[PDB]
Amino acid sequence: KPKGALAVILVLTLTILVFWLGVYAVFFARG
Amino acid sequence: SRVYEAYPEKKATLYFLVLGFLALIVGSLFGPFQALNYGNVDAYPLLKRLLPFVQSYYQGLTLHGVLNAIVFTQLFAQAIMVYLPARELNMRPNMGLMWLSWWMAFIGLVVAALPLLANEATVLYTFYPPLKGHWAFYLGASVFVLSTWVSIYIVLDLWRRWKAANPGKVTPLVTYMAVVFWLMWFLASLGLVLEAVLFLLPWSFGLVEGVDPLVARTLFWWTGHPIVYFWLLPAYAIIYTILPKQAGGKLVSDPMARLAFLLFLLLSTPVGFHHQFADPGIDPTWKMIHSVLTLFVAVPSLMTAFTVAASLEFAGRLRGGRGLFGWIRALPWDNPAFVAPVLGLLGFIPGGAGGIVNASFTLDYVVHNTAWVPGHFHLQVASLVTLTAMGSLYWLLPNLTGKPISDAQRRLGLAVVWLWFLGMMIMAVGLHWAGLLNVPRRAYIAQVPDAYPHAAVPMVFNVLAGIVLLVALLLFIYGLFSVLLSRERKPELAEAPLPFAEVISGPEDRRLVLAMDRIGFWFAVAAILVVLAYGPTLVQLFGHLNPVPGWRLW
Amino acid sequence: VDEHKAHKAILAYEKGWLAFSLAMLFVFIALIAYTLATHTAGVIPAGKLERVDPTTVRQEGPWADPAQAVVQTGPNQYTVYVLAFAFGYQPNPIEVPQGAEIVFKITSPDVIHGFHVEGTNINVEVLPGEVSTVRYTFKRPGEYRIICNQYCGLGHQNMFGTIVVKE
Ligand code: HAS
Ligand code: HEM
Ligand SMILES: CCCCCCCC/C=C\CCCCCCCC(=O)OC[C@H](O)CO
Ligand code: CUA
Ligand SMILES: [Cu+2]
Repeated sequence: KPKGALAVILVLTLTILVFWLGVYAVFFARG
Repeated sequence: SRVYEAYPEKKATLYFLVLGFLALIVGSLFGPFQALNYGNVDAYPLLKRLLPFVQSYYQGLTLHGVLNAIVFTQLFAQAIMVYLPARELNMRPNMGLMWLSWWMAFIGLVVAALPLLANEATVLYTFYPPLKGHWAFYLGASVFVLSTWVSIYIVLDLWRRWKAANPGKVTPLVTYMAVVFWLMWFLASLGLVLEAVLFLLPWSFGLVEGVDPLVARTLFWWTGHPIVYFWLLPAYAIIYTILPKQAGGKLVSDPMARLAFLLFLLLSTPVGFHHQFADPGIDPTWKMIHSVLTLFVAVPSLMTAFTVAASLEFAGRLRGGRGLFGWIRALPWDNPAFVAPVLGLLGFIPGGAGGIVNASFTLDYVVHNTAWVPGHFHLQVASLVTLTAMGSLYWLLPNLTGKPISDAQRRLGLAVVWLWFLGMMIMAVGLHWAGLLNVPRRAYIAQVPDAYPHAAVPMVFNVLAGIVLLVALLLFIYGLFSVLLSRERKPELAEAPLPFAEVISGPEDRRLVLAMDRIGFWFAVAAILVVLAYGPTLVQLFGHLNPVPGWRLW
Repeated sequence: VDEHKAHKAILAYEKGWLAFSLAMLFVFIALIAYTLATHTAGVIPAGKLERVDPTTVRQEGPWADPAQAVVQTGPNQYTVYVLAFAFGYQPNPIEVPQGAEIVFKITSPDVIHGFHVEGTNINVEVLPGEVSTVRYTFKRPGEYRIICNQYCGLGHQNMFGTIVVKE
């Protein structure tokens, strides 16, 4: 299995989620 | 040289590349001063003593954006996406058209540069009406961009000559990537060509009194999204088809690479209302439709992440690396041609995450026109695209000139790409954090030093980035001219083949590649998506034109 | 073999990643659609074309007297006519009550400006010849800064305004 390639897309997925949910939270705090 | 008589395409490719790097150097000089500005340090009195034609922060910012993001990126794309396919097919491009494309780019640049240097077009690289630039800027920029229409013809010619001599054969991979790239750019370019011919040129010559700024922006952003995919795809072509060989491996899938490029042909153009979420007079229904299509244009990059990571892991295992993370240490970290694009890909992770936030309609009201947006795009174009172009010099320049790279020049190259990468990462922290504190983009904030007290900590990052990138830029200048102006030549380097990767094939591949080789069909589908995405809004706008007078406020 | 095994294992996991990718993007679309059905959507500018002549907006009609710019249009609703110009905003200050719905009608007599209210989601481009219409309810009284966040010429970095929200 491409375990190394899996580790990269996990880090990419967590980066997307922290960015997106962080700004979603900001948007409601300002709303 | 007998090599230039057999491969005159080497000399023309070289003139594109060198003109591109010269534009990058001149535009980049302003970068460190802008970073210091976003650190609340005003160094413009010093810059004005060095370059006394600079009248303002905003003239510097215009030069920065035009030369780095329009001129350097276009000339790199014209070099790579004509030369790589020529060499893969072993066929000569039409050299009359290749030299015409170069002369159009050169003349377009000279004519646009004159009013930019004279402070007659301080309108930024978006030139939004009713700010009214000098006619020579709009004419020069038009001629510069229309150079690319000659490049399209050159590659469609190569492809048609190949097909006629190889009936029944699927397009080879690099030629496939270049054909769908150039056809996407044809469709993309029409927004800006229409804005220039219908509005900006007659307006700037005084033939019409006013321009509708809402229609002007709508045509601009038709081209203004896909142009960033135009910048990106030459870097992806190198990352798919050359990087795996430089890493010690192979490309793990030809069809997954073709499919990423096909999705960019379909999805790059019909999405530009993601630049207009904060514009009046555009129905929110259409904004939501462009938001959804923008999220889909992320898929080919999410796919690229997996296909490239799997290829680098394959190379690391081949070279002896074991475990979860041992494949990383086994890769050639002593080779700047390998290191530069791989660091670019690491910064592209947070760069892409920021883009997905920007695309998400209502979330854009948090970040629109703040320092967040420059934080995002320096990770995409100023890091991945630029570092991939800097790394290419270690294998492309010897191939074009026969000039060897010394072990010393190799080591200096490693220092340049690490400092450039690290400088871009530090600036990204500063700009994203300042954006969330409501610091605006496009602003000489160092002239209002008490206006943003909340941003004191991220401002320290912007100062540190300005210094690091100034050092990287000076080392880059020294290295590039060390190579170009060296006397030694070894013509056998000039006749060596390019380092194209081998591919691992599977039983699937034949069937997938035939369906994707129907380029006439996919072009039709791409065209119709642009009609449906733009047509209804544009009918509305052109029916209700409200032209307004021009202003000079500089 | 090694290569052929690796190729089959790589494509197998890539199929899973692409299904996961699609699933995640679909969940983001659902979370965006939710914002459009709440009060937080009032900061989206009106899609209607409302044309005005930038050459007469300071002479005739609702932007011509800044002291009569705040108009009660509803039992808990005020409409404010805001001019963004080189280089300032009128009225200055804008004075509105806490807890009411505010409809901002912004235009420009000259070039494009931004209208970004610090601490809020109000963040709208202002085009000459067009009216930008957005809605917001202020929950907290105090002073809110307006920032010009669209490059509008040499006075851009100094272009600020003031909203005063009264208890
Ligand atoms: C090359 C240049 C650019 C690329 C690429 C780019 C990508 C995106 N952008 Fe963007 N952008 C926006 C949305 C996106 C989205 C959805 C993507 C997507 O295409 C991004 C998808 C990318 C990914 C999902 C990343 C995948 C990750 C990869 C491929 C790395 C893997 C790493 C590996 C393999 C390494 C492993 C190796 C080891 C050794 C471990 C939006 C709105 O939706 C705005 C307007 C915001 C506003 O308010 O003005 C915007 C604004 C800009 C502007 C400013 C324009 C201006 O002046 O006003 C520029 C110049 C720009 C450039 C670029 N942008 N963008
Ligand atoms: C030494 C390298 C660099 C530094 C320190 C740097 C820094 C900056 C900073 C701080 C800004 C924001 C200024 C503002 O909003 O007022 C900026 C804008 C920009 N930079 Fe860079 N930059 C560099 C290189 C590049 C490169 C290589 C590219 C593209 C290939 C690029 C493209 C841009 C663009 C398109 C803008 C926006 C212009 C506009 O808003 O009109 N930069 N840069
Ligand atoms: C295999 C399992 C399948 C199912 C898994 C799917 C995951 C669902 C995710 C999000 C739900 C979205 C619901 C929207 C609710 C939003 C609530 C919110 O954010 O409201 C706070 C705010 O303060 C209000 O004013
Ligand atoms: Cu008004 Cu910037
Ligand atoms: Cu875009």
